[PDB]
Amino acid sequence: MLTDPIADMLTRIRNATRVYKESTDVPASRFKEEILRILAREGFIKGYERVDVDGKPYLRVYLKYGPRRQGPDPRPEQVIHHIRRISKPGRRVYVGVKEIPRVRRGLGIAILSTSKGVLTDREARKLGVGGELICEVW
Amino acid sequence: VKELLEAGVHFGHERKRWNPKFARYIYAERNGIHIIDLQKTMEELERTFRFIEDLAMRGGTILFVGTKKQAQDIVRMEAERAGMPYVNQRWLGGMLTNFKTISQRVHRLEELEALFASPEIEERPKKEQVRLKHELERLQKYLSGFRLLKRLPDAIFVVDPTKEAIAVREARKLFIPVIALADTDSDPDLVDYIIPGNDDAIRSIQLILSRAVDLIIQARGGVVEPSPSYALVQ
Amino acid sequence: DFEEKMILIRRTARMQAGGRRFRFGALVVVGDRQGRVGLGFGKAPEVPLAVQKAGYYARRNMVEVPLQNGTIPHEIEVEFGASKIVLKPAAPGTGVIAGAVPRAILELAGVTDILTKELGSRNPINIAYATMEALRQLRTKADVERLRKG
RNA sequence: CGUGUAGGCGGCCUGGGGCGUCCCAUGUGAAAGACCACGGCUCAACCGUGGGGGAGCGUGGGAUACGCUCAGGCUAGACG
RNA sequence: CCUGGUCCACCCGUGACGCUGAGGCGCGAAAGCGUGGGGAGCAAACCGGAUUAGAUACCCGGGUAGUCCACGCCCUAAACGAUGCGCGCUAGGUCUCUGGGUCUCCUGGGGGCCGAAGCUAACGCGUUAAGCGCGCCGCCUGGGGAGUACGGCCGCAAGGC
Ligand SMILES: [Mg+2]
Ligand SMILES: [Mg+2]
Ligand SMILES: [Mg+2]
Ligand SMILES: [Mg+2]
Ligand SMILES: [Mg+2]
Ligand SMILES: [Mg+2]
Ligand SMILES: [Mg+2]
Ligand SMILES: [Mg+2]
Ligand SMILES: [Mg+2]
Ligand SMILES: [Mg+2]
Ligand SMILES: [Mg+2]
Ligand SMILES: [Mg+2]
Ligand SMILES: [Mg+2]
Ligand SMILES: [Mg+2]
Ligand SMILES: [Mg+2]
Ligand SMILES: [Mg+2]
Ligand SMILES: [Mg+2]
Ligand SMILES: [Mg+2]
Ligand SMILES: [Mg+2]
Ligand SMILES: [Mg+2]
Ligand SMILES: [Mg+2]
Ligand SMILES: [Mg+2]
Ligand SMILES: [Mg+2]
Ligand SMILES: [Mg+2]
Ligand SMILES: [Mg+2]
Ligand SMILES: [Mg+2]
Ligand SMILES: [Mg+2]
Ligand SMILES: [Mg+2]
Ligand SMILES: [Mg+2]
Ligand SMILES: [Mg+2]
Ligand SMILES: [Mg+2]
Ligand SMILES: [Mg+2]
Ligand SMILES: [Mg+2]
Ligand SMILES: [Mg+2]
Ligand SMILES: [Mg+2]
Ligand SMILES: [Mg+2]
Ligand SMILES: [Mg+2]
Ligand SMILES: [Mg+2]
Ligand SMILES: [Mg+2]
Ligand SMILES: [Mg+2]
Ligand SMILES: [Mg+2]
Ligand SMILES: [Mg+2]
Repeated sequence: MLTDPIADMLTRIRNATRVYKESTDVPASRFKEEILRILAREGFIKGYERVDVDGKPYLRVYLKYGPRRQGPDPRPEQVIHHIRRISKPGRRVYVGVKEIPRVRRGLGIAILSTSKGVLTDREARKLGVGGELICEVW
Repeated sequence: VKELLEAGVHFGHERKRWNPKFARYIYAERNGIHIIDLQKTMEELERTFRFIEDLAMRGGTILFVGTKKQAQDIVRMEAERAGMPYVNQRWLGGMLTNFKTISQRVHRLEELEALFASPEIEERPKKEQVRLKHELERLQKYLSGFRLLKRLPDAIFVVDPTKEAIAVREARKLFIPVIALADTDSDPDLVDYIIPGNDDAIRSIQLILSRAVDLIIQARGGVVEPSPSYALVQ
Repeated sequence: DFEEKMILIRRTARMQAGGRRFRFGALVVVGDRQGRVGLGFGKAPEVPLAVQKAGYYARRNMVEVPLQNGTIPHEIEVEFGASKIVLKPAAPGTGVIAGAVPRAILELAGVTDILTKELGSRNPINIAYATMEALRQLRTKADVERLRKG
């Protein structure tokens, strides 16, 4: 019945990607799109858009992959080699402004929910705030 | 000129024993068989020959291979009729990948090709006269098209890839542009320049292989008539 | 020709009527020291032969270690079979803190400062191939966004 | 192996409260020790002086994405 | 005859009423036990006969409790897929049981084989996951000592936890 919808979205994404798919449709969720917007506003996916599978509103999420490769396993590298939820329903993960993560020595990101919106490992830091460490991509 | 030819009788092949990857190249399933989408075929043919042409004009050798009977003979033709090496018999293992060592035999070929015409034939017992002569029959039986250039190919063209995927592999580990005419019973991905279309009916094979060699020559000078295609072609 | 320092050498054995027959495995590393390292494991009837082959096989298998200031571009954990391994870049003038293996490989890698640790099985061979895939998976801020162009 | 109590966890949308959570300010956090300088005994060991950091907890002001909660609605879960 | 669960179709109703589940309660092969009944065949034990150095066995001839039924106990197991339950996501091919349709086909439920990606120490697994994920329970922490001892709880006992 889906306990944590968000962790799912990531997984749906983490799977569709691992096979190289055009787009994936994660179920409608304002807060979800946020992690999406951010996910794109940071250039991890071509983008997304609302749809409806018979009164069932989902969200097309277009995946971005790399260039074809030379040699065996000519499988194109991916934009997202790793996404994993942090704060889980079975163990909420909160962090203070000084506690925010440093994802992949800076190359990475760390979406998170804050009292004043949904920011990232830099944004939130710049805003100098804190909140539920939603997760981390890179 | 193109379309018509193909639309003629050179598309749609293997049925219900496909590969989902190759789902991007296919129009529908008529009475069972998978009817490949020629519309797209064409597009691919382009990029492919583009490459061929962008190579046939820069002094580059190509290696053709086809170890299947319903496509042997022809491949033997189009190759000699272009000076491009090729493989019609048993594609030895480790050719490209163990060239230096396979070559060793090519050298053994001439080793005999020379002792063939010589006064040393006056002697030598019947034991060897048969041994060597035979040792050559086969020797000559496999390298008839794998000699020409004592240097790896800059690429390789092929009929049914999966049928000879082993060659393909070798090619891929050594980084060597892979081009080939594959049908629905094969996986694109590991194929660089994909010519989607029937791999068994010599009808399609001849055509796609034909206009290929010509194109190889159009970039060399000497445009002529086609090669011996019919002799028992249905 | 590079540095060419061999990780480990051993004497495996096989059984057969009358007795056991031997062979030798040599694992070698070959790096220039500018970002090129190769890992070749050579096996053959005799130490020397083994050694050499390791080198040969090695050169034939190398990788562009994207160094930076003398250390790695970022932190990385790589599980390879039973073995696992961590790689953390340390500020200049730190040291190459790792076990015999990741070192020998990372020394020639060109890195001069890097923090490490072998996890799970400490088997050479495997940690070896483990280290490789580690490096072979590194990124720079460039080739990073170089991917997120759009 | 099953049924199920406590407990743990919980779909989508709109609004009120603001306990969790987060920010600011202020009190507190003895000295000694720990870290940074600088000096005192020939050096050091000891020692002096100044600086810098301390989770936690109280009070005052504020934020509301997420968990909580109350309230109104929905039909993809569940039941008929 | 009485009765449980489960599957499909129709978009009709409720409107998050859900998942899990310490303890608890129930069920729980065979063997075994209690009261009463039944008893052909088979058959621990037992007695003969062979075999053998011996043969408290394997083979042969006999043979009781038991195996059966009613009611009540015992509650273990290679109680095994040796794989906790629930939900979501990730190529296909093949044959097979069962349901529906403007029925060479499409679509739903279950059981097998082969296998994408991926996982694995390997064997193998692979939309019936051992893949990628979340919730909750159970449990593990070198071998022998020992599933033994003691204590407690249960049982008529054998014993069990
Ligand atoms: Mg022998
Ligand atoms: Mg690079
Ligand atoms: Mg492995
Ligand atoms: Mg592991
Ligand atoms: Mg160990
Ligand atoms: Mg239950
Ligand atoms: Mg509850
Ligand atoms: Mg509060
Ligand atoms: Mg707090
Ligand atoms: Mg203070
Ligand atoms: Mg103090
Ligand atoms: Mg002094
Ligand atoms: Mg002081
Ligand atoms: Mg503070
Ligand atoms: Mg409600
Ligand atoms: Mg019924
Ligand atoms: Mg309704
Ligand atoms: Mg209503
Ligand atoms: Mg029983
Ligand atoms: Mg019984
Ligand atoms: Mg008894
Ligand atoms: Mg009897
Ligand atoms: Mg008997
Ligand atoms: Mg006797
Ligand atoms: Mg005896
Ligand atoms: Mg009974
Ligand atoms: Mg009972
Ligand atoms: Mg047992
Ligand atoms: Mg079983
Ligand atoms: Mg099925
Ligand atoms: Mg069955
Ligand atoms: Mg595989
Ligand atoms: Mg399998
Ligand atoms: Mg599915
Ligand atoms: Mg299947
Ligand atoms: Mg497992
Ligand atoms: Mg359970
Ligand atoms: Mg012990
Ligand atoms: Mg012990
Ligand atoms: Mg006791
Ligand atoms: Mg008693
Ligand atoms: Mg009794």
